[PDB]
Amino acid sequence: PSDLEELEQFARTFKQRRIKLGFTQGDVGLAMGKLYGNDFSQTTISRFEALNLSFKNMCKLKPLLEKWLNDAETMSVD
Amino acid sequence: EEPSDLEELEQFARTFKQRRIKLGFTQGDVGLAMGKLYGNDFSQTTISRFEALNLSFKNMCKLKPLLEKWLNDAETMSVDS
Amino acid sequence: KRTSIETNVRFALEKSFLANQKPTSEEILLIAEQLHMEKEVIRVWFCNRRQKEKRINP
Amino acid sequence: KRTSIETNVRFALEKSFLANQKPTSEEILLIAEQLHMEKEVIRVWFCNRRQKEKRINP
DNA sequence: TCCTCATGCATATGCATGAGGA
DNA sequence: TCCTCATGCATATGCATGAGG
Ligand SMILES: [Br-]
Repeated sequence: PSDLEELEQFARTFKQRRIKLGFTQGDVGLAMGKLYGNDFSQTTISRFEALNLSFKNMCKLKPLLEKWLNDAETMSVD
Repeated sequence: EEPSDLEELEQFARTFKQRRIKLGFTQGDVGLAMGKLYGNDFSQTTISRFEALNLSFKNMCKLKPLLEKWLNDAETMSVDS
Repeated sequence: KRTSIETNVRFALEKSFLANQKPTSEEILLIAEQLHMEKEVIRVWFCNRRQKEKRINP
Repeated sequence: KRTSIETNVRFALEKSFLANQKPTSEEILLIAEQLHMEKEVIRVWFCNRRQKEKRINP
């Protein structure tokens, strides 16, 4: 609940969830650009999953990656 | 498997790297050009391993002539431009 | 389901390679059982470790 | 366009960071004089090592 | 899937850029 | 005229695949 623990957990769960969907780090960066306008690089995704980014930049990316996960995990659900 | 063959591989690997960088090609650019030049594309990983000799002697010897033709063609296009 | 090797597991697998570079399918199963890993991950690791040893520069 | 550090130069360059994490423009130039790198190669290295220290993980 | 052999996807990261504030 | 900050190109490599013995 500390908010830093919220980012840690979300970053860990994002990795496992990205891998379950069969998406590369680079595919996420591109899908976000087409879906939300600004694309990101495989390097930026990799750093997010490993918490190699500032707490300010980790907070800026979370909601973007959060929206993308909702769309990708419901590809099969009619 | 003579040692002069191993020194020929060392020397050329150094010469290929410096010349690739002088010509302004990425390792990935080489991998793509050869697909168009020889039909068989190669990956950034294989180019990297070649420049550092992270490959078997047998593997090195088969790639050297391929990479050599590409470099020779590139070294004459850059002196014409 | 990606498989990554723990740092200390990698040292253990290296220690066994320096002792025996080519284990049998049975030994692979016992190493995998002792390390609680899929047998193919150990099977492939020993293949790659042999290959890299036959490089001009490992 | 990238310039790469041998390895032992990086250890000495790391030792300088641990001594002074924020050197002045003069110190960076003398650090480069002691090592061999360009003066701007060293300015940026200290920038990134400061950045890396300001991360959640490293 | 048991080996060798040639090869690469996917990833981690060293070095860099540039916009923006002292 | 150096810093901070967000960001990435380029490269190295861990684990893998598949063709063939
Ligand atoms: Br063991």
